[PDB]
Amino acid sequence: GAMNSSNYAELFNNDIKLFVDDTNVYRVTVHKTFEGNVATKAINGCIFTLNPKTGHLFLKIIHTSVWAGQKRLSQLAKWKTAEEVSALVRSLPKEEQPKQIIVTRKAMLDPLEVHMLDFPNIAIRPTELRLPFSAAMSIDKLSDVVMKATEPQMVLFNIYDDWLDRISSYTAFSRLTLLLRALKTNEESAKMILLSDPTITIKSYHLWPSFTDEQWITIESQMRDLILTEYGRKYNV
Amino acid sequence: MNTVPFTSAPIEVTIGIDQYSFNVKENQPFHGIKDIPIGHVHVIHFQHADNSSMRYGYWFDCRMGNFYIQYDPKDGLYKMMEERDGAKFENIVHNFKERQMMVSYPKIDEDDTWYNLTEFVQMDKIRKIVRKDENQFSYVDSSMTTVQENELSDPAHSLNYTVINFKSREAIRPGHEMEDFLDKSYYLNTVMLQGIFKNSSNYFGELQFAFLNAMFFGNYGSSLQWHAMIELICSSATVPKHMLDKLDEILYYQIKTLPEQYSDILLNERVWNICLYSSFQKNSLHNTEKIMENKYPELL
Ligand SMILES: O=C(CCOc1ccccc1)NO
Repeated sequence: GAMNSSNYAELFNNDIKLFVDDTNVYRVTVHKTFEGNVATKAINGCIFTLNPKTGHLFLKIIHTSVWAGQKRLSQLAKWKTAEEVSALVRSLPKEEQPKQIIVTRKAMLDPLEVHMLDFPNIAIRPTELRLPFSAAMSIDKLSDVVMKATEPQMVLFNIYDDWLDRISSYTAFSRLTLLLRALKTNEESAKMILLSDPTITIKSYHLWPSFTDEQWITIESQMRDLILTEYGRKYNV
Repeated sequence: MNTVPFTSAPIEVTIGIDQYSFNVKENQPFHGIKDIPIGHVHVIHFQHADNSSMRYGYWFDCRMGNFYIQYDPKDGLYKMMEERDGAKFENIVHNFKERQMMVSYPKIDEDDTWYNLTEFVQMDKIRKIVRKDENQFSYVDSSMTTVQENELSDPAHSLNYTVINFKSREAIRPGHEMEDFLDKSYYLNTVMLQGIFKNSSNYFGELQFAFLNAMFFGNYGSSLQWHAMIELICSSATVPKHMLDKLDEILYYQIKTLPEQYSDILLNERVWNICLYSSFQKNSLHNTEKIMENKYPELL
């Protein structure tokens, strides 16, 4: 069944699972034509496939060439996502394949179920959570590798950096979703918070800055403030 | 014209024959139904006055034998049986006719309803869906489940309709996942028509038999089967033109015959709105769309 507030800790048990987010697969700029009509130009996208227990991010870059000569691209994008997730599962050793795949948007259920018919024991599940994975392209290093790609490419990142050496996966996931929620609500402010102090750097294999435990508590507090604010600034409260 | 005599009517019962029905009182001098048109399958069906639970009945073809009805007080139902002694049977029927103890199958001459509902239905295919090979006729009732229903529990008493499942490896060719799921023509024309049913007449026959079991016995599994077979056609971009024209006629007469007060449970909103308004064949069922819109515009 669906994943929600009530069964949240299931994400951090020892049954392998993946979240799949397709928001950033088909991305366009909308522009005017010389005739004054409107057209779209696709830009590179990505499938966001995340193990929430380990922080393993399998980032499949979707190059604009996959859309050439195709119709109904928003519909194709869901099937392309399912095709690539199925290919990823088949590429993993049996003992690494997920027991569940949780899709962040319900429209991915039928595409993924059909592509995974060979895997009747893998549960395909929706969620009622409003997870902020669309903001993945606000992470500079992820955006950079997507925009520079010249061909289809799978790039691997730990989305938690080294946090699991110090905190549990429940706490790491909560930090991740707080960071991503902030970046979704006000990217400029969020990014200012994360980089305001030039003495804290981002290691070359990492995505986020090397905060001490104490600085993370401060950072996390600043992100909550931002989110509550924007919620006022938005609703006037 | 053929006859199904009754030994007696010991319990009060509503008796149906095809789309007709009449009430028989407890111990009323009723000895059966005469003037049954030859050339069609028929169904004789029953609802006891004391237990509207379980509608039940028998599919039969008088060309296949001499059949009668006899109440069984142990099992508590009207049972169809075959009389092998042809001279005994003719003599029984002649006495009951002379005493005018039989109702007449009340077909209006203009009326093609039953033909139109059973055009492709054959007794030999019914007997493969309803397995009881020692009898020439086939029992169905409200509670019987389908083979597919059992997959998702007595197999001898099941309706062995052809399993249709749109999210199945039978329905979806590896590498054509999106193509085959959004346009089911492969599954309709190659898997089902060429492979399993052999021709569209056999497909339509099972579709018609499923509707009739849903209508006459409120058999839920049969209703599911009827809708699935409709949806498989409407969801196919490539359907022979003669099949679409015939489907429109088939469904027209099914919707025309459906009791107005049973539409809420026997018609699936999603299937009909998709079939008439979203599917590839949304523009190909003119008669069916007109009768549906004039008779059940709420459902849409
Ligand atoms: O370096 C590691 C282990 C391997 O990390 C990954 C990351 C993404 C996909 C698969 C494995 N932990 O930081």
